[PDB]
Amino acid sequence: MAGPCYNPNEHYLPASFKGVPFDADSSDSEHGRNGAEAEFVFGERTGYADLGIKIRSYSIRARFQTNDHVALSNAFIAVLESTGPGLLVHPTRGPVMAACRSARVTDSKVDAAGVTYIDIDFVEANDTVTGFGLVGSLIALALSPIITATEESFKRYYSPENVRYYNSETVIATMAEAVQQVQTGYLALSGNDTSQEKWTIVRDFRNVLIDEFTFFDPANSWNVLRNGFSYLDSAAVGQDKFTILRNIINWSSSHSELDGESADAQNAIFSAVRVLATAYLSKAYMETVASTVNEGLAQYDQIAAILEQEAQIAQEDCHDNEFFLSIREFSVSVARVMVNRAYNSPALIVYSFPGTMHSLVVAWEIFGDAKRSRELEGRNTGAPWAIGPKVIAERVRA
Amino acid sequence: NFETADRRKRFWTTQVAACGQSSDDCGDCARPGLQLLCNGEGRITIATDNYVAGLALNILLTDASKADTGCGWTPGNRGGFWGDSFRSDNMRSGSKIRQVTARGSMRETVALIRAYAIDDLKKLVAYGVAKSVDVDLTYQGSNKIDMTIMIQGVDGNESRVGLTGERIANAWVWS
Amino acid sequence: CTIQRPEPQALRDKIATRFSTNVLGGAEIIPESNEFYVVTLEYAMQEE
Amino acid sequence: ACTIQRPEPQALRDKIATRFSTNVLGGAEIIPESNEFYVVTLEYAMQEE
Amino acid sequence: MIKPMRIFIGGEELETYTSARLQRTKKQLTGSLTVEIFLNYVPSKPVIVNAVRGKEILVYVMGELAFTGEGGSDVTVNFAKGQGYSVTLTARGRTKYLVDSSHSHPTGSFKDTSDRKVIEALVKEHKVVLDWQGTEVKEPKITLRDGNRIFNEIFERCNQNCHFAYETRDGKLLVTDGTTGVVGEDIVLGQNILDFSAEQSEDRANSEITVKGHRVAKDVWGKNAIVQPVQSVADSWVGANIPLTIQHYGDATNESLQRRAKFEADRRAAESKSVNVTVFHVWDIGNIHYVEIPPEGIFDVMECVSLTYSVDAKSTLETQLELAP
Amino acid sequence: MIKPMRIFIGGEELETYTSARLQRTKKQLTGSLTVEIFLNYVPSKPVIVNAVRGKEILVYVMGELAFTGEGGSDVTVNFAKGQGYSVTLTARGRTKYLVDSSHSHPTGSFKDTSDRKVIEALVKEHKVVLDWQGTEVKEPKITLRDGNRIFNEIFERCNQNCHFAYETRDGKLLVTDGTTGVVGEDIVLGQNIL
Repeated sequence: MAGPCYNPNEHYLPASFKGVPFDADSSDSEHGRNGAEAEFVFGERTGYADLGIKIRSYSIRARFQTNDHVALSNAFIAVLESTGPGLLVHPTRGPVMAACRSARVTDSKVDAAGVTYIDIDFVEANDTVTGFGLVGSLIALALSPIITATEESFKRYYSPENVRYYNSETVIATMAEAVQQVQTGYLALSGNDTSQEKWTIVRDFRNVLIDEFTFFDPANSWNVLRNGFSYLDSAAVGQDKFTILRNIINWSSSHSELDGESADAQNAIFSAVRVLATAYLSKAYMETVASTVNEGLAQYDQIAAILEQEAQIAQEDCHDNEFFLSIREFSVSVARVMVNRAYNSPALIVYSFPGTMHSLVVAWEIFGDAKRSRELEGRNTGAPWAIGPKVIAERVRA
Repeated sequence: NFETADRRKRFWTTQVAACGQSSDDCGDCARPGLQLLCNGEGRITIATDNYVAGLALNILLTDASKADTGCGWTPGNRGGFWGDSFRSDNMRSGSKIRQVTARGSMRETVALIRAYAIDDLKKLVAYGVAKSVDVDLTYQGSNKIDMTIMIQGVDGNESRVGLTGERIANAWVWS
Repeated sequence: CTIQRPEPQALRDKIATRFSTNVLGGAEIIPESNEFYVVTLEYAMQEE
Repeated sequence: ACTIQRPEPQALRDKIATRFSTNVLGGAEIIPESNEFYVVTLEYAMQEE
Repeated sequence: MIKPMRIFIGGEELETYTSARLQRTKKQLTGSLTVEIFLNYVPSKPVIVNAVRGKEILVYVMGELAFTGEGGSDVTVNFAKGQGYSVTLTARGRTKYLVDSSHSHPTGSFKDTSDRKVIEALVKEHKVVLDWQGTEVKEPKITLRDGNRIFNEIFERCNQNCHFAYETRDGKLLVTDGTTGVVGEDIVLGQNILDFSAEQSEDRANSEITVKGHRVAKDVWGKNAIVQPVQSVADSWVGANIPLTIQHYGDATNESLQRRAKFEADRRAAESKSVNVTVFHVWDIGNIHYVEIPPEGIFDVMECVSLTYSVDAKSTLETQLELAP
Repeated sequence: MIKPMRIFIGGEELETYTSARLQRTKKQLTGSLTVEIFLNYVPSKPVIVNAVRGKEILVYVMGELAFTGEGGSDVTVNFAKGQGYSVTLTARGRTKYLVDSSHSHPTGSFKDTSDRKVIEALVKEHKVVLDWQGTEVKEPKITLRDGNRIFNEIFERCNQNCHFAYETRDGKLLVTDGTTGVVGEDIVLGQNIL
């Protein structure tokens, strides 16, 4: 060191292991990083790739000089052999968790009597769970719970065979209209498809609607409704479904004007359809990149309002307590993902330039590659030659 | 839309001298706490200024888990916080600057206190509120000792390009 | 159909997300802040 | 049809607001737009569940 | 640590298993096991030898059952001039007799029954509890080959009806037509993987498969039972033309043709997307997991097909998986 | 040095083939190939994935064609905790589909034809150009086994007439009764043998 005012007792921590103090005499360590260097044949260029961090390792040396060193030395060995890892206070690296890997005890009776040395070889050991990793998933929604919840609510009230006879015709007619809405949606999405499956699906839709008895069974009615959306959702991926789903939600905002039971048998069709459409609309939003934080959060508010309205209806007069709980839990789940997408999908941040500059120049300055200017087109208004003076771009993660 | 897109808000923040200063023959010291702001017709509200400074006070003025000793502690005052069982960042709340013991001359003990202070306040960088922190200590004699803590902040909107490090996350508190 | 007692971790996360999205507008819960203590107290009230 | 009689929502929301002011804010009511207003509303939502 | 793997034989614990290895596969009829033991000998002194060639064997992995014999299906005593002297055991499932026994059926030809009612009267000569959860199928003509093993016949019949036949972890025989549905874990790259070695192959896929076969019922014989029963099924995932044709070994029926045709499709599809993962520290096969390997963009649900727990006395405690979509 | 081996896949050169291996066997019906390629991955950054399960592959040895897949028949992505992470590829001759496709003959039994006129109606379901140079044979009866592979039947019929069935270096199918007659080198011990 520099200067004559050093105080080694003040800069080196006192060693220890599992709580038992001991006198340290040396301190080493080993760090690094795992590479995958590769060299081709006949080539004048090489490559590299990173594969992760390398496991550390520490080595220490201890001296025992005090009276009756054999007892302290012999008693300390009984700690290194104790099962499991424990806290280690490295003299310079601070407190870390390690497990002893070996230890050589040296001693003599004539060459050196009265001092015992012991070398050690520690290894970093971080605790791990026993299920080889139960990390959670935060990249997709869970639609199975809500869909099953909706099924129970719909089946509870929709029953055309028990409602008063002079209202069965109207209730059934409404259901036929509800399916037709899905039929129109599907036909619009797959306009340019010509595979052999489209003909089969179209035939299936026509057959069910022509038959008059298919909707007398609640089991048949639900299955057609659930499957219809399944084909609708898989018809296209991305923004293509925004308009189609929004229209269906609009149609399912009506409320029945009959009385007593007949009203419940009809509100069930409307309420069930809207919840399904909202759930699938959320899935569609998860398949597109958030243009901006403000826009991404605006989309989320559009969904929370619809789910909140449905929750109030189901809890208006304890109409369906279980349904109210299911909707409430699903809404918070949607928020956990929609908010994350808006704030963290590309991780946008606002920059503060000193004046308007071209898109090409802005891209090169922020990142270092003018070819990335294409990204800035969708997030910033203004002509390509007058972007600024405040820009929205990604976070550099060098 | 309007350039003010950042919708993140700021909750309550502990502040120094919120409840005044308690005086004594030895000296005068502050009594930190929450602050109340009053409108013209009642309707009191809490203050939410100096987020990072308020966060530092929480870290310093809270006992962390005590190290095992072999004789044991009473269950009441083992230290720490029971809510740390749920956090997933692999850290523990509070601080342990108060768990020092008189070792050697006073100069050595003061040096150890500084080491603990740096170790605990280092958690600020990990959370991402601050990009660097450092504490300077000066020993003048028997009864007069001083500490100064420097915390570096950043503006809300980026202005520089080509930084060696990284833009600290959670900078929307802009401090 | 059946709904049962939620697990601890699955319950605290529900409160934190609900508190963050509706009060702080998506802001993360920084540990050792005042909101952190508010969240954990809320969870205790739920479990008890 | 409810078996657990639930008072009117307006009566409930007043009760939470009164309790919050008496305990935390020392008798003063809430500002229409602030943290105290939003935490109160969230508190009402939890009771519904 | 709390023993993450405990073994049991005949009720007396094994406290000297110097190594172990447990395997369970969905593409067979019985699991397997192999436990290595340490043995001693003092010259000119008594020695007690068990050498039990048969008894129950149980393996509990982290406080959970993982394999039911029955046990001690094989015993061997290695030995060396140098390193040392040890003994190796081995075991298989409760159906170990089915896989090695020729059927002793009462008569040898059913008149008219279902597959379930045939499996029961075939395997219940050895007291093996069946665990049936598939759909029953009615056949007019069944005649088990004379002397054919139990393994061949069940595997043969269940293939035509598209039924998976594999053993559970308790000692039963599970015939299923799908996954157990027990959602498992999310094996994400960068958290628990060690190696994955994914693969694809075009040499085990066919875009169009065709089947043929005559009929046997009493009322159908002639043109309607020779040239009529032919059906075709296509994959549509293969973008090329690789036609295949198969013959049906049974009483062909249009419904049965597609069942057999789709069974081939699932088998071929699985063989073209095999994965081999390793997850370090030590539930069941057929479960549903999520995976994430961005380097080649795996973002698809997966169903585990095999499981293997392997341990060693020094620097080895690992598990292996063989996924497929 | 002037590259003594170059490879193409669909017209974009492979500049990172860390290893290679080519084979051409007269006692079979299709050649082979194998290439090892270095691949990279940066966490939390985009990666472009090709994963071509089918496309043409070409190999030129010292400025001369030496193989004509059709390619990317196999794609496996090795990976290690240590050494590195790489990819492997494989390929076979253009008649690959004959080697792995069951015949779809119009009827399934010739009345009276020759072997050449039969091989033309079997191969040409997959558009693989034939290269015939042997002597024609007249067969009163032929009836291809139902569902038998194309490889089996051609090999079976060409065995009884001393026809060799093997590929060329261009992407054809060559049936010959003898050596091509192209005189090669005088491999002398002590000069070039290893």
